[PDB]
Amino acid sequence: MSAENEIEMRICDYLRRHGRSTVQDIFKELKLEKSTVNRHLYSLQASKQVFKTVEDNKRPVWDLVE
Repeated sequence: MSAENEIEMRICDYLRRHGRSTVQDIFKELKLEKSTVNRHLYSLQASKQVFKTVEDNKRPVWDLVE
């Protein structure tokens, strides 16, 4: 269990429990670094596991593809 897979799996599971979330909610409830979470969000987006939604006067939120 790669520690980078552990962070992505912890992240996916955060989104399962709470639904689409900002990078802020995520890194602070997983007690992780914002730059850590951001890294693995784009990694997970690349491997098509999470996806990002943007909106006017709103923060981007991530949720699970599947």
